[PDB]
Parts: sequence; structure tokens; C-alpha cells
Amino acid sequence: GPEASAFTKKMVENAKKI
Repeated sequence: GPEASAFTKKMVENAKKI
């Protein structure tokens, strides 16, 4: 699997600060 673009999204969302 790739799951590359995801990690680059969940991270930003991990502390996006709403």
C-alpha cells in the first residue's frame, strides 16, 4: 500500500487547530 498522501493529511489534522 501507499498510505503516503494520508500521512501528509492526518498529521496536519493532528494539530490543525480546528
